[PDB]
Amino acid sequence: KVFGRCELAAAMKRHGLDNYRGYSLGNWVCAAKFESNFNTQATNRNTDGSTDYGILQINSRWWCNDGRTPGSRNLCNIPCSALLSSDITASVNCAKKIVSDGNGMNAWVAWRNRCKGTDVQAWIRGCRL
Ligand SMILES: [Au+]
Repeated sequence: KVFGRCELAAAMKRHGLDNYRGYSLGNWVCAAKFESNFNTQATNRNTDGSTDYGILQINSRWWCNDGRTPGSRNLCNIPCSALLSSDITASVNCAKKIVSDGNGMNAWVAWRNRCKGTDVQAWIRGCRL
């Protein structure tokens, strides 16, 4: 699924990401935009042979099993393909465990380079939330 901006903001809010570990809803929306373009099906290989999955580009190096990332962890206890669903539950719950692990949203390279220290409020402008 490719979400609309406000449609994704509403789903993320419903799922509790809103000010989760202090990150306002617009940070999450901005991260999704720059990670996946709001597309739940997005996949992208990393240089180390891991892959990033879904709307939040969750890495198989640590968080999920894709059957082709040797000596990696699966800390969300899920197949990475779960992260590609039209339903974002698995992605959001996994993201909660990622952001909570001590480095915050900096785990998301697109967030750190494109969203951090910007007016992320603009990502939820106009949305009925
Ligand atoms: Au403001």
